[PDB]
Amino acid sequence: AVISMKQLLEAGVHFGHQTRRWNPKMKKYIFTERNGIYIIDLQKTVKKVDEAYNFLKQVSEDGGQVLFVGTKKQAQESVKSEAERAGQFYINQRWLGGLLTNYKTISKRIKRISEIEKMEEDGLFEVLPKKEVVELKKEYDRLIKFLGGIRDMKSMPQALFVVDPRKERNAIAEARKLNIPIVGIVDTNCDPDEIDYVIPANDDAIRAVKLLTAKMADAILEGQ
RNA sequence: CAUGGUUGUCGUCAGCUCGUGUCGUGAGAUGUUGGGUUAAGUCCCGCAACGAGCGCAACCCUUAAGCUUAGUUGCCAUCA
Repeated sequence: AVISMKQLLEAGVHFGHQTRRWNPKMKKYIFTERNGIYIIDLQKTVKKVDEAYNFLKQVSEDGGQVLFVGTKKQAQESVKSEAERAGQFYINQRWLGGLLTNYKTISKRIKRISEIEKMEEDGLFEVLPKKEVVELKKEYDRLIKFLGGIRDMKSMPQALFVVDPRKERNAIAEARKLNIPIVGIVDTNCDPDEIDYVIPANDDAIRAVKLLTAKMADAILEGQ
């Protein structure tokens, strides 16, 4: 669980935004404010970095899945790696509009990634012309562009770890409607009434993301 | 102007929607808009939509170069 401040504030984590762009409900987590920036109150992280953690560890261990979502350039990588390295899912490109709520339809396009990779592992690109084949090989990269790291999810993920719950808000609307409790990294500048286990931290420094998202895949590795 | 069948027309114009999801108190919207391009809702990219049907194109004829199979009634190079 627990993290040590010194790596926390060496990681970036305590920064924030301009004093103009700020949300009055993250006023409990601020600390001071230097040079137009707000500055976060790590000691409220460090109680909440873990309080997220040993919710993660509990949930991996009863069979849960845990969708990682993050898409802002900082996140797309450090979520694809660490979501892998514990065996969960993730989504890096467009959050396709409507995959949890409209799931029944977006599945069928997650099982047409597999009607196709069974046509080329057998023969059959010979029987079909070049004007019916040049198609089936970039309808394989659209459907893999977006749905790639999710193609082994059959039911709604139990929890969900979101990285920017303002760029991401398309998703949170969907989870908060299916009741899928969210864990997420709020910057300043964002709003915690929609989320369940907020992590008051930074949001732009790549290392700030990966460090924190380092953990939450540790703590599904271990309670497991 | 009680019908069924057949037929012009706008017009070969690029349209006309549906499931499921979301938005809206509702009628409705979205998708179908947007940056581009195309004869073409034709294609890419983006995007609360994700896909699908009828159209569009192509599969059909007849035209413009050849190549094997064939030589009457067609053709007449090399000969009377």
